[PDB]
Amino acid sequence: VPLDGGRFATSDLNDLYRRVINRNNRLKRLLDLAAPDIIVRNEKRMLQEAVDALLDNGRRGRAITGSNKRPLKSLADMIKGKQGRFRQNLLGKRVDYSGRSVITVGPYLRLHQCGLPKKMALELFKPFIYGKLELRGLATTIKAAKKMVEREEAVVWDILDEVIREHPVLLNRAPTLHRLGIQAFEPVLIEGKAIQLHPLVCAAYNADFDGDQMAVHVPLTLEAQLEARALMMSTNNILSPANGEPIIVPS
Amino acid sequence: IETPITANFREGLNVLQYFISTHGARKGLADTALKTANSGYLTRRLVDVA
Amino acid sequence: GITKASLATESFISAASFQETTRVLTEAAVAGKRDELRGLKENVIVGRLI
Amino acid sequence: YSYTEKKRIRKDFGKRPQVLDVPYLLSIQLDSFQKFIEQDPEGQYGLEAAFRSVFPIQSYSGNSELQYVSYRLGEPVFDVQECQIRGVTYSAPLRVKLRLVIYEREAPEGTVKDIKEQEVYMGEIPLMTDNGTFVINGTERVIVSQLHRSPGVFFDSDKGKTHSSGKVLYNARIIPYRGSWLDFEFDPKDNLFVRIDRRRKLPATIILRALNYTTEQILDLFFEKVIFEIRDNKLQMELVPERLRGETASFDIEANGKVYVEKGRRITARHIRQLEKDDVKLIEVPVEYIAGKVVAKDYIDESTGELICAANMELSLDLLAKLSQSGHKRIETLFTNDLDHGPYISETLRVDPTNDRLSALVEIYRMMRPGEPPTREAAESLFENLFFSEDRYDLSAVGRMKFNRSLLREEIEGSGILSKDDIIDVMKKLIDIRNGKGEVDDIDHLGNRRIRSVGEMAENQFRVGLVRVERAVKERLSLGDLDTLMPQDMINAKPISAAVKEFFGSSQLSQFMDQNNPLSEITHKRRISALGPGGLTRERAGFEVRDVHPTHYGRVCPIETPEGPNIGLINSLSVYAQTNEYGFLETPYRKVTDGVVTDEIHYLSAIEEGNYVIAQANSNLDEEGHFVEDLVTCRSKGESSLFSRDQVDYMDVSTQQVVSVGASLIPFLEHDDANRALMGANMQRQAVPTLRADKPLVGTGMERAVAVDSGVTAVAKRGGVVQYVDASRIVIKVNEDEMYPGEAGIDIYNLTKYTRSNQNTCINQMPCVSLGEPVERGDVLADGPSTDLGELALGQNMRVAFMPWNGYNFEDSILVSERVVQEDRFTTIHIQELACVSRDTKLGPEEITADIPNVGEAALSKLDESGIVYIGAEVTGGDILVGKVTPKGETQLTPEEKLLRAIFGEKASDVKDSSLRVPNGVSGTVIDVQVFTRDGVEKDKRALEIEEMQLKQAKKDLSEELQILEAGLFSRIRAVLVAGGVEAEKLDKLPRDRWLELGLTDEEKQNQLEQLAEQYDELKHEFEKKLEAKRRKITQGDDLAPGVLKIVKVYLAVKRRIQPGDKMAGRHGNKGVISKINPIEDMPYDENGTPVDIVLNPLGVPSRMNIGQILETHLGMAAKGIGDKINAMLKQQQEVAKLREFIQRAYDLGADVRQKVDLSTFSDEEVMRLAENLRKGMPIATPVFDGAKEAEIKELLKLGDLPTSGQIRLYDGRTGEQFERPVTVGYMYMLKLNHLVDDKMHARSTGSYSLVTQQPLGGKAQFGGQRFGEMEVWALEAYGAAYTLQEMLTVKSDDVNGRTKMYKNIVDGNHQMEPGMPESFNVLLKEIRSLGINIELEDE
Amino acid sequence: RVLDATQLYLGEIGYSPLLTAEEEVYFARRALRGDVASRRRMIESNLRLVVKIARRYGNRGLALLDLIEEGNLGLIRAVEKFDPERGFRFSTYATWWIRQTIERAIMNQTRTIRLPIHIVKELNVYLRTARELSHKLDHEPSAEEIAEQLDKPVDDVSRMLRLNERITSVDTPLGGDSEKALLDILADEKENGPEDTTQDDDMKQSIVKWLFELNAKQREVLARRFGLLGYEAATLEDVGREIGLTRERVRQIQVEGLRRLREILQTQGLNIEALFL
DNA sequence: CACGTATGCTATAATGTGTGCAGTCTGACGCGG
DNA sequence: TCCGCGTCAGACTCGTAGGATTATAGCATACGTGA
RNA sequence: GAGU
Ligand SMILES: [Mg+2]
Ligand SMILES: [Mg+2]
Repeated sequence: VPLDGGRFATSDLNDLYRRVINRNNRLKRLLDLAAPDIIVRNEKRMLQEAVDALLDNGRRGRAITGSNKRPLKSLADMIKGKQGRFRQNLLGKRVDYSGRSVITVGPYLRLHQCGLPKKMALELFKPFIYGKLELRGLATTIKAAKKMVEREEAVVWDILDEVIREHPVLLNRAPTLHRLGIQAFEPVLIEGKAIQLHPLVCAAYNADFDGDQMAVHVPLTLEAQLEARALMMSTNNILSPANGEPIIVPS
Repeated sequence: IETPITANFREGLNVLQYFISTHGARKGLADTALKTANSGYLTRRLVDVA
Repeated sequence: GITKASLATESFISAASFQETTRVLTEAAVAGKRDELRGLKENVIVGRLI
Repeated sequence: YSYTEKKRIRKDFGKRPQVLDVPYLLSIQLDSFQKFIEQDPEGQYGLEAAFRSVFPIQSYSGNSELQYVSYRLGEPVFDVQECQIRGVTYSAPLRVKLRLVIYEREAPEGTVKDIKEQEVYMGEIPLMTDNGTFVINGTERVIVSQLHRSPGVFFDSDKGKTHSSGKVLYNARIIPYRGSWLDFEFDPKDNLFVRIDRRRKLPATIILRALNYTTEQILDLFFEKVIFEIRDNKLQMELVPERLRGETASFDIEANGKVYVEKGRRITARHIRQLEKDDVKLIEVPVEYIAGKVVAKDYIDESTGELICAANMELSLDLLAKLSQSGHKRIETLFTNDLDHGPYISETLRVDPTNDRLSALVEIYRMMRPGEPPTREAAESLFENLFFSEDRYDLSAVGRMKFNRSLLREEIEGSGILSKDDIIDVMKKLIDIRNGKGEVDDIDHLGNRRIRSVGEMAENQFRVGLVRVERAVKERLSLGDLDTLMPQDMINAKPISAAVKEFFGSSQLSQFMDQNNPLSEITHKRRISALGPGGLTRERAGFEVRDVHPTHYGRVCPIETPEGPNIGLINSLSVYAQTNEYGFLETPYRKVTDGVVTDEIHYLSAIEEGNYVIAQANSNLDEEGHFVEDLVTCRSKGESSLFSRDQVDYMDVSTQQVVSVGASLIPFLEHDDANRALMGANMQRQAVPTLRADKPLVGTGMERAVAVDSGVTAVAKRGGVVQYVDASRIVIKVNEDEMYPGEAGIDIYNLTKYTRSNQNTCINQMPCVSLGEPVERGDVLADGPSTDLGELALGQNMRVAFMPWNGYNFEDSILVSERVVQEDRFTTIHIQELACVSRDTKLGPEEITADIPNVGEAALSKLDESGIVYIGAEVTGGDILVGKVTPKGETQLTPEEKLLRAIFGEKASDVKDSSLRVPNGVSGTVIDVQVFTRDGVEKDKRALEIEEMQLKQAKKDLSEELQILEAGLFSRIRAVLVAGGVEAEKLDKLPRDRWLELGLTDEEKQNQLEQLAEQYDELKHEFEKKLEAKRRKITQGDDLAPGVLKIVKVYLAVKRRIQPGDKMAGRHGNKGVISKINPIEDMPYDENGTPVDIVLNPLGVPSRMNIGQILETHLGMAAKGIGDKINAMLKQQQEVAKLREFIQRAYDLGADVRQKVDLSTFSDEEVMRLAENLRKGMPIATPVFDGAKEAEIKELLKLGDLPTSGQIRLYDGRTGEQFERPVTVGYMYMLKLNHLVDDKMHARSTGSYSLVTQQPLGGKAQFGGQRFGEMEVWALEAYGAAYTLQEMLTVKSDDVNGRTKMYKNIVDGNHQMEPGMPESFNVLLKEIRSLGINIELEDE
Repeated sequence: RVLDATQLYLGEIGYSPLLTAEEEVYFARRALRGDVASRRRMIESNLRLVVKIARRYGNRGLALLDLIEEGNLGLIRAVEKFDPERGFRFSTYATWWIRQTIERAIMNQTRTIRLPIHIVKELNVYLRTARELSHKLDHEPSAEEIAEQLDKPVDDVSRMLRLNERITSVDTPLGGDSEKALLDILADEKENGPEDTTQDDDMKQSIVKWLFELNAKQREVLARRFGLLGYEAATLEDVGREIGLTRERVRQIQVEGLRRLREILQTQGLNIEALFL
């Protein structure tokens, strides 16, 4: 693919495929030309070296290197290990309708609540706001709905307020060691850019506000909303699954 | 160490007591950064088998 | 042991996704193994219902 | 005291007299690079060394050769300023004189054939700034010094490698600076082996055979002799008494006529001294004792001439008989012991498959080049080219030096190539260590860890460049004609320039300078790294190296290192520490002679230090006599105990020298746990400079040193009176005594104004002098961004109360008063840089026009005719900055766009829409715009207006230079003319243009007029060529990247005020996030009515054990108490006398105050200016370990009429009732860290998606989705939440059908799940089939 | 045992005998005349020359083994076109073919995007010019400085230096941390995301719904022209194929459908609102 | 035909690689002699 | 059956910055598509 | 480099 600056960028497989094709076609040539056998042999060794490099580079001997010194990433490498397909892109994913920010105390909150920044929530619930805007007839079309939310019009905040009521959001803290590392709350919109966390669940998250950050996820489907409210809600998940003990305790 | 720290934090440590404190402290901190990975690998193996 | 027990599951998608992936897929490819997808790992990978 | 100190004196509670002042803090960087460019004549250094090393080089034919004469650095085309604005490297051209000499092949060495000498350009080398940085591509970058294993020799041993045997195997390693590694090692069977570059293992004796050592000679080298005389019939043996030690006597030991030991009897000390004193030389022995002794030399039968026994062969009764009967009656055995003198080499010769020298060279050759057929030529060549060739092997001076001292030699300096002596000596010492005499070294010892500053590394890359060019040169010299070929036609600059740019650019050690703070800069430049090339890896690093080493004392900080995976490896240098000439770390120490402590100082290296006993600095001196107490606390051999006074050899110079610069700035560090202190010194570096530079009330004293030495403050080169103050510049007129007789003697410092930092913070210099003020040399003329009157000001002190409050300070959470926000004191300035690129594309050039399809006139209002936003214009997300678009081709317009454009009429234009607009949610004021145009593209009308600005501004700048310089210069001639013919007002009447014609008598003063006349004309022409240069650079169509026609850079400024989610901290490693900004009415307030600024949670103290923060608070309050009392006396206007009395009594409070400060010397006016500054609060210094004691702080509180407890009665702002008990209240100096919530908050519903995996991108800069990782997945699995999980795998991520369908369902209210298959799995399959494994889906 | 492909090949060539002038001529006479043995002996004997030359053309594009095969192909052409009757030696002649064949192959394979020999050779003369200029101008040479020296167009020089921009690998990580590379930031531009896809669905469904509210004849003359409801996007004159069969009446009714629809967008709340879009 | 792209030919004699780095990581578990 | 060499693993999210280099002669006749 |  072409970069903006007129440059190109390509996969290592293309360099490896080029190696294999050049040596293979040269072998076709040497066979049409009836070449002496020592030369035939060297080309067959070269072909095996290039195929081996293409399938699994650093396996048989020295991996074939780029100008950077670094060995070219082969097919096997794209399945293999942490950077491979399984671990990186398939058992764990980048996810839509996800945010993160600093957390801070919300001592006024009840156990089922969390302070959710207005700007953050406006963007996370974008399609829900557009759909409600068309039902009120405030927005003629989606482009008009988009421009209304960009302008952050006064009526849009009242709609946003309408949508987030009774809608659970997931808060997550790294690292996620046990299931309580994710809990659902009912969000409370706040002006200001930090998430407000309930004190008593600080224990489950191992969250202390020395600058900790947390991640926000919106359950979209009716199924997901009910999964969040019934299974994952903080009010519903008090006891440690490890020992029969209440994990929610004043500190 | 054969010679302990006779002083306390309100009293204030001297250069040698503080230098001696350092070793233990930094061993602790280095353990946090480095060992969390062996423990986590064990979590991973366990999860995978169950 | 945990590691070998996870690799002993009939599901080769689960086995390969854990570790040792080069060896797992050669063993499965030569046996002509068919994974009927009962496990959680396997369903998460194909993006289906747990 | 100095003039700037007369304005504000810091009260010092230190008690130890300072024998050594803090050195220049940026020593390392500047000395090192100075040595790299320093052209040394003999003792090659840096470039000079690089040329002498590679050159002179000759052709492969040997007839033609290139020799080096001399080099020069051209002066830099663009200065630091222009380089920073343009985005180019600040460098000098390298011009090298080189002489092509040619030999005749007919004459022997016909050197007088062709000699062609000329000066060739090869590359520009980056220059170091005044403050130890490089400007690369317009960005300040620092190359951090490195810490690596010193070349030389090293003896090591895995303590129980095989855990089964658990036997200690000793090894040696010879580490060169350049060449192959040479390893010697033991095996379990005690056989000595040799390996080169950890290759396949070889018997150690094989290498000796390569050096031409016969078996006989090898045994003669490592073993002693045991002599056997065969006399008459009985066997006799030559004795050394102290051989038969710790042994059992196997036979009856008797000599002349006295029986000493019986069979099976232990030979102790007593028997040995008895035998020695009796003078026993020969003893009769049994014939059967020889069975098992190893013969040393060969013996042949003189009669037959055949071998009776070869060397190293175990003797028997029959061999001995045959030896006697041939006529050998003096058998030489090898004295080999199993407890002391181990027979290692003896057993290794039996393992050695090789016989002679050639057999050994072949076997070595066969190791490193296995399979390839050996030749003798090849074997000899390879072995000589390993460790015996000038070219491929060099220990360096350091290597030979460390090598010789490790082998207990006398000679320091010598050959970089290994001699036969060297190898054998190393084997010998390894064997001594196996025997039990000698010890193995350790790598963590700073005697084995060397520091490599920039200049040596630049030198190394520069050598590589020269070596690569040398290949090209030899190859072109071979095929070249001798006559036509110029020397510069063979040299290429690209390879050298490429090696050096690759160092200052690709290298791990060359990184973006950390400059969000003066302290951050100065600490970053004094950083040491064990990483990068020739170093350890984060992955490769154990725990031993990381941990604090006894040798670190006074050299490296124990308390300064990142709490990352880089925890052991990155380290700040200690305060007084310095680089040894050879590169080892050294620390100053005060020499103690006869118990009397001299003021002579000695820097001791790591190795030297171990040998003496050093007293601690805390020892009480008897006023220049000796130690008061008869026991003194000292340390030697890296361990600490009591000693007598006369035993003490040295003493610590300063209390401070154990700690680094960063840590030295923590007051009451003595009362803080090392963990918290680490975090404290690390976070102090992240303190963002506020709008108002506020001095810290509770300091240490290092503040002044850091601020001045960092270079961010303008300091006076020469003392005198200030002629002209301005916001933009400062002119000082120099005093007659310092003022040179040549020039006018007026220094002009132009101050650097609101400019961008690397962290997007704001760098501004403010003038801190008044117009017409007398100034001392080396005083602060202007303050840098985080400095107040020459002291370091990283944040702001304020009124703090430690008490819980309604959970708004729960876990470190901080409750701050709106008052602080209102006073705008924590407010910060941020400068961002946006650029707009007009490129040349396939379709055509992009235009920077204001004429853009589909733009409101509201938007076009802020753009000028050219399409560039006006200076001063406020902008917010989506507003257009620079009107730039990219050309577009043909595009199937959808039927709806056909219809829509038919309604409106406005058809699409050629260029599309790619104008640079304000990033979403960032909002600021345009403070400046820069335009780069290439050479020959038609300029914007705006670019022309900007050139008019720069030209006329340049003209004004240079005009004011020549005007102030001419006024100052004639003002001197006027004074010279008065010395001789004084006619003051009479000379000034007729014009000043007709002045230099007037002379004086033929004296030194007539020659002074001539000097001033020559320089006046010098400046006259200099002004012309300077202005021509300025005008050329302003006209200069900047050379940009290929494809790019012009680039417009907008600089936005933003004023950010503190708010919840911002990160704040003290200097004791106490972090916190602001939770709430409280109204002033609600803040806890005292009986006097004054409200607190901050309420911190006391529950963050006892666990943390950072009690520094509490002492800082108590003393801070006391300081502010004195401040409030002076403030009260100034409001009343009592008088000079009374203020003077109180202030003297205050400065001279402490039990043993070091600093005495008499106010009787201060004039009345000087007193008033001091009190004026001290009213905000009296600045106090607590040196690190030599700080203020509780008694002193309580005494200071009593002078303030504040309580001994430092706890006060506080009242709830809301209720008005008092809190139940006294609360600790005072002033803690607090910092706003770079972690602003504005930079951290991020949110996304739907956006761009990744290229192959189709899942969303990462990161807020790419508008990224949060990673829901394996650990996060498992949580949903535990919960049983199946749809939430599926959702995150499919419609949220890859499933392309699913995401759009789901979006449409969400806008239609119906939250229906419509999933499919993630696109990454489809890819997986394709990747596995590309491997040639059939993976198919069997359907239902 | 040696399993290095290189060392094994070099061993093989080592043990074939070096030729004298008269041997070369005798073999080569029969070789041109077609002697299977003769060509083989000349080739196998002169392999060592190939390796000596391929060693001088190293560290550039391909590896040593790669160079050696193309070099061999050059030596083959030399043996095919050698003139024994000319007094000139074989080694001199072969040198040309091996250097030639190696250089030409290093120009087509060295670059991921294949540059034709013409572009490459042009570029090379610009480059060697630049080297001479840099050696007297201390500072590197500008595009115009090179163009000034050749008396040639600045665009010619700049276009050629543009082609010299070398590829970056997608998989090469950024920031010393082997974490995220170009692939991990480089977004799919061709395939746009669901906000834009769903906007187009809403736009297309809006106009389809507007035809239902417009005149039946106006909706059967406007939609089928643009290809909104029809199958093929016709023009003013082409709407005569359907039922219209008119030129004036089609043009009036197309625009009459547009005028009533423009007032439908002014009233719903777009018109100049959706003008910026 | 032309514009771009390719294939071709050179005649003193030349005839066995290296080359630039790697820095040593570690505890475990199989797999040929 | 035991030494030795090989291969395989080694927490989770967040940030920052963009990217480097070399060099391939010179000229004469073909090969392919649009006009 | 930020919280573990
Ligand atoms: Mg905490
Ligand atoms: Mg925390």
